This record gives sequence, structure tokens and C-alpha cells, in this order.
Amino acid sequence: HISLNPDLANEDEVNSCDYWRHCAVDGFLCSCCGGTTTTCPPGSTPSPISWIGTCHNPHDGKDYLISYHDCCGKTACGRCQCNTQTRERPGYEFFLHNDVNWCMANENSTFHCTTSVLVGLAKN
Amino acid sequence: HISLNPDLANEDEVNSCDYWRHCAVDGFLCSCCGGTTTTCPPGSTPSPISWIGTCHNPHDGKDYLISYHDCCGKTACGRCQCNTQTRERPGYEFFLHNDVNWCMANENSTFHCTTSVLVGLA
Amino acid sequence: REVLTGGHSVSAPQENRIYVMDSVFMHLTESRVHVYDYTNGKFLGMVPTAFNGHVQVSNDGKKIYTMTTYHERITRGKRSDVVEVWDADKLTFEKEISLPPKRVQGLNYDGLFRQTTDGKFIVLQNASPATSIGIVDVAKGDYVEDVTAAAGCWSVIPQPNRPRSFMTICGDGGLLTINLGEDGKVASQSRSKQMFSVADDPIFIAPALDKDKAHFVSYYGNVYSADFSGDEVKVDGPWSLLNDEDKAKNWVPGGYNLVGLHRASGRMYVFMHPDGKEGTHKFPAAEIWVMDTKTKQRVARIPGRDALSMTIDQQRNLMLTLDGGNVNVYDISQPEPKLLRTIEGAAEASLQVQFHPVGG
Amino acid sequence: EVLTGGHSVSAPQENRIYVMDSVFMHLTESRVHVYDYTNGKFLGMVPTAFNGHVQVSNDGKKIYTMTTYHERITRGKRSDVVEVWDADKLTFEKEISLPPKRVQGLNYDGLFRQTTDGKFIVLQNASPATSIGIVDVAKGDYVEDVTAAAGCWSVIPQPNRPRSFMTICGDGGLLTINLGEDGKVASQSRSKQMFSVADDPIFIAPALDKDKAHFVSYYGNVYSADFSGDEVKVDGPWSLLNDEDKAKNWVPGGYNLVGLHRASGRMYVFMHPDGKEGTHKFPAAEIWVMDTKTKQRVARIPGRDALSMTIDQQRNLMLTLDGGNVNVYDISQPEPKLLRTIEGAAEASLQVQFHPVGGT
Repeated sequence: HISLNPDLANEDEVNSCDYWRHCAVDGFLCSCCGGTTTTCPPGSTPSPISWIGTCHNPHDGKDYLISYHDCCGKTACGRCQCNTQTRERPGYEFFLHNDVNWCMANENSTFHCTTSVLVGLAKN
Repeated sequence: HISLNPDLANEDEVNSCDYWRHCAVDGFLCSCCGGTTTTCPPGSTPSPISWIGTCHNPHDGKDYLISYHDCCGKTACGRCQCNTQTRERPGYEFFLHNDVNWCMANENSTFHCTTSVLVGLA
Repeated sequence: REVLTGGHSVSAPQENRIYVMDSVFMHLTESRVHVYDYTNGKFLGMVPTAFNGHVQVSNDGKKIYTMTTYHERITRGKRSDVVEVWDADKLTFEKEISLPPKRVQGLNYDGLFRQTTDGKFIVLQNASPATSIGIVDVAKGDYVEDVTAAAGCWSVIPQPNRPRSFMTICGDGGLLTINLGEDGKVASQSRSKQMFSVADDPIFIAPALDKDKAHFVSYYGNVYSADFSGDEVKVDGPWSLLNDEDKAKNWVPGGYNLVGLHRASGRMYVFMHPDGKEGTHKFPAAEIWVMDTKTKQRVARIPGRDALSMTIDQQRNLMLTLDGGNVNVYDISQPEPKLLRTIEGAAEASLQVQFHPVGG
Repeated sequence: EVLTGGHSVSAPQENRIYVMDSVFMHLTESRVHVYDYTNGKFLGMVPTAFNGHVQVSNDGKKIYTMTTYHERITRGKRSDVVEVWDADKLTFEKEISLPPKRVQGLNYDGLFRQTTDGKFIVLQNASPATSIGIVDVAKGDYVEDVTAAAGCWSVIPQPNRPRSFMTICGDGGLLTINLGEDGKVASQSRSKQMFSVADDPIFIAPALDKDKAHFVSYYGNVYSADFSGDEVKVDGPWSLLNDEDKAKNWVPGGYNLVGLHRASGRMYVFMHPDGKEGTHKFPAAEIWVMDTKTKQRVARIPGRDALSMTIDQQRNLMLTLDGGNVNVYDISQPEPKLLRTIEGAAEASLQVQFHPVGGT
């Protein structure tokens, strides 16, 4: 429960690169940028595409599928930069790769911030 | 006198905000930006207008008229930022004022760097 | 389980919000406005403002106005100077207003981008380098007037006691008053007598603005006033900020947006530093002095925290100060300001902070 | 005195390096910084808007950039472009329009390359579907999309052929593309599987010889693709690691993390200890120098927290780059010798390149 619901948790955490679900994040955490883990800061637009991966939840011991969507269309937030790389792979496994701008297909591709959206339990 | 000829001086002296002729400079010195005191870095364009003022030369004891031209049309150089204000005045004495972009009337107004051009004795 | 969504509004009420205009001088084509909650230091959002943006919030609190310059290819191509209207709560772009390609490019003094008291017109400074004041009709989304009467003058001081009137500081050391009609065109104008000597006692452009009068401080620590309780502005001064002990250590004002007025008390706040001399007028504050403008005497002095710019909120009795990167929040309900908090890293290179208007 | 423009870069071409500063904190104002590697002097710069990529023409006359504009930066129509700049004047000459899908990402060399003959720029697209774009530089045309490269990533030119290159595909093999004189695909071939994508993923950065390329893996293995004959022959793994290395979990890490000194067969690799899942972009604790013929390490030196490198075959040099600072090494002997460090060459760079000398 608590470990899956960042809006109820301590902001300091959620805003940390060590927060369990931020395990393959390259960019500024949206929750530090006037948004939350699952809401873009005002006036920035979610990416329809993202890199993906699983992260281990050390509270409940389960592995979860994460979609690392960006928020787009505003210039760089500049806050809470992370560069975590758990299970990240190069561009020949494109949807596991985080050295590309996942805003690339947005109406405006300027990168604002990135986040970690919980899809559900890892597939088994 | 050597104090009038920056290209003959040590670069460290000329690239300093305390160099005597840089007395009302707001911005990155062009001499740190791939240019010299009187040449824009490659691919940047001199401003046809500038703020102006006089600076005292403690090396020869004379006072000189300076034109604080910018180089324009490239993004910020970022090097050797100065903010000296000797005899600088607000915008109601506009051509003595250095809180405005003296690239404002260039074909491209993006500010690259600024310098201090020696006109003559005051 | 979760879906990332957009379309959200700023999370804190308008009354908590401040606007830190970050020039980002090292990368001045990516200037922006950072929105913060002054009560807790939380970052709330931002508005991109391209090259050397200016910003203000509409007097009714509903919109943010920016002024900026674009080029087709940034460092080449056709120039577009604009005002943009943005929603204040959604922080979204709504409208572009075309300006002639001469909007002032310069540091963020308040007086370069202002509005009439009634909020119906934006009033902005041009420099080509010839100076004039531009008028934008917000409702129509149009540039409607170019005040060439203001040639050789600089900056816009709105008159809070009239709906569409403002003053500018002219090359004669006097003030030009412009009264706009309901169409945004000049309806009348007047020129004051000389207030200050341009040569001998230059003033800082930043006003300490009351409802019916404005005070200005000089490079040498004098104070001048412009009373606009009538149609004709009456000017006076100097009186000195300095007593004999102050003069002995060469205290003078310094900064950018360096003064403010608390209207209910008449207290004027001024950034000061010792060892003044030619060239020190933009030095960071060693102290903030608190002056009683009625008695023309100092009542308090506090550490300045190297501040350069300030702003005042009248109704909550607050002062913000700004050192270029950090914002200090002060309670000014009593004559000695009380430091409440410091917001660190609010900007990389800001000389202007403003409160969200709450006064309607 | 008179301030003049129109000047050329002050140092000769053979002294020049190009530090691609992404300026990630302000990524819309990325730029190329031109330095003299012999003395650390800043020589000039090329603005590259949002997330620029850069290469120098093989003939050394021009700088090519790739970038994205929008009409109003954060809104308006997108223009993805290649720009041609004069190398000596650092001036813009020509824009070549690309479809709005050029790769936006970190500055790996293989995202923006050219054929050996210099006639075609070869660039990576992602919409997110991947394809390789071909630009005819002289004609200033986008010739077309190599959609055959879908599911592949990055461009490795074949230095032994005029207009051939390879790409790394999701099947763990290589796709070779041979262009006609028009820049369209004339033929192609696919290698057998070189590496297991699942079990031993390779870094995309090649250690490139004239007729072969070597690649290092996340676990410190080496693979090779030999293109000396009609079709590519693949092999590997061999390990970078001896028992002692394995015991301390030494693995490669970085971005442009390898290089080859072609005349000696020495391969340079950034390495760090305590390797595990998620450390593949860690800064270099050490640089290892491997003899690719004997498959033995011949030197190890401190890494200076480097992330990217580049090799100059004509002067026997290696540059390394930690994000901000550039280290210059003499690699004419098996142990590299550090000549100097250029501090503050960039705010956020993962790519440095020499100005080409010779190389026919």
C-alpha cells in the first residue's frame, strides 16, 4: 500500500533518486518540478511513449513494471536530476533505453521532466 | 604606451575585469571568447551602437573615451563575466547605461560577448 | 495502475505564489519565470520566456504576461518581439501579441514592463535605441499606441490612484505623465518641473510607490518625491537618507529593484552599503534600511544578505529580497523586518521577484 | 580602435577540438565549444539549439550540426535540420531539412556520422520507430530513410569502403548498408548473431579499425565484426578480465567509452570496479589499454572520472572527458601519458572530437 502510493509518502523520499520506482530514470523528477509522480507540472504535456522497465519494491518484495514517461513542451525543469540505470539497455533494445528524449514524438519535444509511472506487477 | 595596446599585453591582464579600460563593462569579455579586445569571436557581429564612457588609465595618467561595443548573433559566451559600473548611469542617460543589450539593433540581437574599444583621449 | 496526466493547475493558492524571473544570463535564450510558494519554498511551476524574458502578473491575478524575443532560428532569421498571455493557474500559453521589433532587451527592472492600474493595458519600454513607450490592449490582443512623447525618458511608474495613468523619468530630470484613454491611445500628458539633477544627483529608477506618490533614492543617498495626488505632479527633494555617522562611513544605496514602500506605515526600504564611491551603485546590500518617509529619518537597519532586488506585498506585510539566486522572505508588519525563511536556488540569475497580486 | 568581425579561428585546424556541450540544464541552448588542445585556449563556438549533435566533415573544411528548432521553441512547427558551418569562420552556410524525427538523445558518436568518402551524412532517426537518414551534403538533400534498419541503432561507417556503414540490430547482429552514388540503398546484408542481447549486451560505441570493429560488453567481454571481405564476419566473446579483475568485478562503463589506436591495435576502455546491474554508465575508475591481437591488457591508468573519449590516429592522442573537463593524453606508447587537463570546457558534454588531419 504505502510503498505504491507516492502522493501519501514523504516528499523528500519520493523526490530522491533512490526511491525504489525511480530505478531507470534519466532526467529531472517531475515531483520536484511542480508536478507529482503521476501528474505533469502545469502546462507540460505527457509523452504518449516512454522507456519501460521493472523495479524491485524493497517494502513488499515484489517487482513492478514502470513506464518512464516524460512531461514535455516546457524547458528544462532543472531540479532533482537522476541518472539511474537498473536494467537499462542500449538503443538496439529501444524501449529499455534512457539516453533518448522520450518526448521525441510530442507536439513539442522540448524535455521538461521525467517520471516513473507504476503499471502493475511485473509480468509472469 | 603599452597600456593602450592590449594585444601586446599579457592575456591574463587584459582578460581581467580590473583591466583599466573595462571600467563600465556588463557581460562576457570578447577577449576570453575566441576574439580579442577589438575583434569579435569568429561568427559574431559587432554592434553598430554601444554604451560609452571614459576610463582612467593609471599607467599613463590620462583619461580615455571608450565605446563598449558588443558582439552579437551567437549565444552567450559564458567566459570572463564582468559587471563594472564606473560612471554608469540609468536609462534616462541611455548611452551611459549598461543594463541593456547593446546588440538590440543588430540583425540578430542574441548577446555573445562585450568589449571596450578605445576611441581616444577624453 | 497509474496514468500520467496533464492539464493540472498550480497546487498552491494564488496568494502563496511568487514569481522569480530567471534571466539565466549564461544561457539567456532560455530565460524563464520560476513560480514558488513563499510560505514553504516549494517549486510550483514555470513559464519559459526565451531570450531575456520579462514578466508580470495581471492586476486581477488571472493571467501572467511575458515579453520576449524570438527568431526563426534563434541566432538567425526573422525577429519577433511579443507579449504573451498565459493562464496563471494552468501555466499555459493563450495568446501572442505582436510588438514592433524594439522591445527593451535588458535587465529586469520592474519599470520596463508594467500595466495600468485597471489592468486593461500593458505598458512597456522600447529601445531601438531611440526610446518610446508601447501600449498593448490586453482584451484586443493588439499593440495600440507608441508614445513617442517619451523619447529620451525611461521606465514606467504606474499611478495607483488612476485607472490608466503612468509616469516616466526623463532626460531633464523631470517626469512625463501619460494618461491613456479607454482605447489605450494617449488622452493627455503633462510634464513636471525638474525633480533631480541628472548630472549631480542621479536617481535610481526603481520607485518606492505609494497610492498617490512615489519616492526615489539617489546614487548619493538622497530622496526625491513625486506627488500625483493631483493631475499635475508636484516634485520635491532632496532629503538625505544619511545622518552624520552614516556619512562618515560613506553609506549609499545600491542594487537594482532596490527600494520598496509599505503603504500603510509609510516605511521605505532601501538596500545600502558602506564605502560608497563612483561605481558602487549596483553593489549588493550590506544592510536594509527602514526609513520613515513622514519624519524623513531612519527607524531600523538589518543585515542585507547581499540582496540586490526586493518587492513588497502590502496586504500580508511582506518583503522579499533576492541576491541573484536565493529569495529571502521577511515579515514587515512591524518596523524591524523579521526573516522568515530563505528559498535557496530559486534562480540562477534573477534580479526580479514579484508576488501574485491579491488586491484585485 | 574599431571592433571588427569576419575573423577566422586564431589557431590552426590541427590544434582544434570540438566539445559538444549539451547544456542539459538549458538544453535549448546547447552548443559546440572549440578549443585548442595544445594549450587549453577557447577558440570559439557554434550554437546548436535543442540537443545539438556535431561532426566535422572528413575533409576538415566544414562543421556539420544536427538540431531541432520550433517556431516558438516550446510551441509551433518543428524543424529538424542539418546545418553546414564553415570550420574556419564558424559561420552558418546552409540548412538541410530533415523529417521531424532526428534522434534526440545523448551525444554518442554513432548517431550522426558520414560515409568514408564524405559525400553523405548518415544519421539516426527515431519516431520512435528507428530508421537511418541519408543526407547528400553537396546537393543539400535528404535522400531517404533506410527503413531496413528498423529495430537497429547507430551508425558505424566502414573505413575501407566509400559509402558503406553498419548498424547494430536487436537480434544481436549487424546490418550492413551499401549506398549508391545517389545515396539510396544499393545493397545490404545481415551478419550472423554477434552477441546475446539478453545475456551479454554490448555498448554501442565501436573501437573502429579500417576493416574491423570491436565492441565491449556490459560484463567486460569483447566482440568483433570483421568487414575486410564481402560479408561481415563476427566473433567473440573474449574477456577483458583476468582472475584478479573478475574477483573485483571490474566492468566497462561510460558513453563514448572505447577507442582504437589503429596502427598498434591498442584498444582503450573505461573501467570501474564493483560492477553490477546498473553501473554501465559509471565514470572511469581506470582506463585500460588492451592489445587486441594478444587479447591482453598492456596498461592501466587512473580514469579521472572520465565518461567519453576519442582517439586521433594522426597525432597518436587520446582525449577523455568527464562531463566538464578534457584530459589530453599521448598514446604513442602502450602506457598513456597525461599532458594536461582543460578545465571547464563544457557544462554537460559527453562527446569530444578532434578536427581531422589527413586520414585519406
